[PDB]
Amino acid sequence: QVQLQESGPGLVKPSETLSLTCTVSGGSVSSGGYFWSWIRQPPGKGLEWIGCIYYSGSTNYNPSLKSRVTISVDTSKDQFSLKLSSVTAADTAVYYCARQLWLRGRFDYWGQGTLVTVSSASTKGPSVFPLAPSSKSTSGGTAALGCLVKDYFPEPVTVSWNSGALTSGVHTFPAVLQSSGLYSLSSVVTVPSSSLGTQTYICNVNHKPSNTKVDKKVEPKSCD
Amino acid sequence: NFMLTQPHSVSESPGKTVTISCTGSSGSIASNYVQWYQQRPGSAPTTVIYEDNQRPSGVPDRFSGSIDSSSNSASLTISGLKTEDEADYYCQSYDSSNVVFGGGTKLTVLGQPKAAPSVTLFPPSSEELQANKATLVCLISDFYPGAVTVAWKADSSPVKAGVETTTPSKQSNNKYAASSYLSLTPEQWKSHRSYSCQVTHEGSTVEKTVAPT
Amino acid sequence: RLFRKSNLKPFERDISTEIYQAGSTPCNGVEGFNCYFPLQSYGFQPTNG
Amino acid sequence: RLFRKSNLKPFERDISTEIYQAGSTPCNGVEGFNCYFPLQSYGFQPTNG
Repeated sequence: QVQLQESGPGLVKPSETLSLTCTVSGGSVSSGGYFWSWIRQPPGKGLEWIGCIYYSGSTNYNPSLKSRVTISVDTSKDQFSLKLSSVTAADTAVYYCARQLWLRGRFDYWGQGTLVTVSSASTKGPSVFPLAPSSKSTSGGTAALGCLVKDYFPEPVTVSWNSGALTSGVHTFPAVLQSSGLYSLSSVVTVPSSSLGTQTYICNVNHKPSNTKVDKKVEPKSCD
Repeated sequence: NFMLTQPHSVSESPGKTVTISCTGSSGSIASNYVQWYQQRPGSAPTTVIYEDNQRPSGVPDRFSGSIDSSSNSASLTISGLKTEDEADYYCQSYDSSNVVFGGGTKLTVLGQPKAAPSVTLFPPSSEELQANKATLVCLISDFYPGAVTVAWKADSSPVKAGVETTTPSKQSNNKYAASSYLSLTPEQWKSHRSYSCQVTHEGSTVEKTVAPT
Repeated sequence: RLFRKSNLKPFERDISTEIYQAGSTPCNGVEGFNCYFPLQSYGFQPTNG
Repeated sequence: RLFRKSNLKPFERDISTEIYQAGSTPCNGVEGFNCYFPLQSYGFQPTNG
């Protein structure tokens, strides 16, 4: 059959230009007399129609989104791209490039939705701090240790333990807004207290939007 | 100025029949084709019915649509509810060279075992202190019901400034997990003798303490 | 209440938890097939629309 | 079994232990008002007639 794949960055700064490109594999853009369209959907809201295009220069736009949508089709690379201007914080939506034949009909095949949350012009790297276990950090035969992911922007961050070797007892918590803009969370794993000084635990915090990968070793607290 | 009016919430028991409406304001529903979309949370939408009376190949016979042009309301009759049917429903129109979607209707059915709120604490690290920062992390895990209250304590003194906590979230072992963070300055960390986090759950209180050592 | 044998007079209260015949089954006038009491429970929820 | 929701096809078995509803009101499948347990014990006795 045929499939649709989107690309482009998952971020955009306020008052900037969005560049999302949707590619076609298993078919031809020009053949079949086939139209092309883009649809966005905010989280928790209904679907919103952005615009539709033909393989020629024919196009149409939502009057709410008029004079802001620029979509072009290149047949040589067999893909189509949309350019959005004057993006705001209210444009945070899951964008779907929509394969659709009948202009009054349906979007018979849907591509996977890329998450593009418009940043607040404050993208920055994370600050990873170790969480040293101690005698007061254990309750019984098991102990807890983790890493603190603080002062990062924007969502999300992926935290893995020992490059994904440790999964049992690993809890990933949702982030919360701090007092001033930034986010913070943590990821911890529960281990027996016997393997504290004999096993090395390293957390792998990845921040793709800021292009920062931080590996922080977790050790028991050294009293000074 | 043509829009599709769709009910926000529709909920019925499984096994019965339901009716989902899609009402047009200005343009008549008989003017243009109406397409219904059934979308999983965190997944691409899928067309459940099209051309207002006929079905796509793949969906069961229960997804039936009807058109009532007198009241300008498009109806989608769904019978014999199951588990997989709990999803968003959107109706589509065209107006005139401007595709208009619907408001959205989702179905919600309206189960965890009780547990003990294990709480652990950590002091701020030396690396964080070298960055002129300090944060006390309070963690609540493996508990049910997911309704906990956090209250930081300094030297026998409640702390509210810089307190950030997370809503309880489901774990893999069917329990809840929660967090609490206390942003603090390095000199205030050593000002008090001890810092403690108290967690109240179902009346019982679990308290741990940390000290600068 | 969901069911009734026939119409009822205005300003009249019915508290009958007696068998209603949707078709025709005596069923000892207590319970069985095609004979249910008319009372029905609600579906209230604070998170409704 | 003394109580049943609907008429049953020939050549089958009924093992369902759900609380039959004597009334249309659900009881969360419990022995409450307008809803009674459809299975009953016998009254066998060696000194019967």
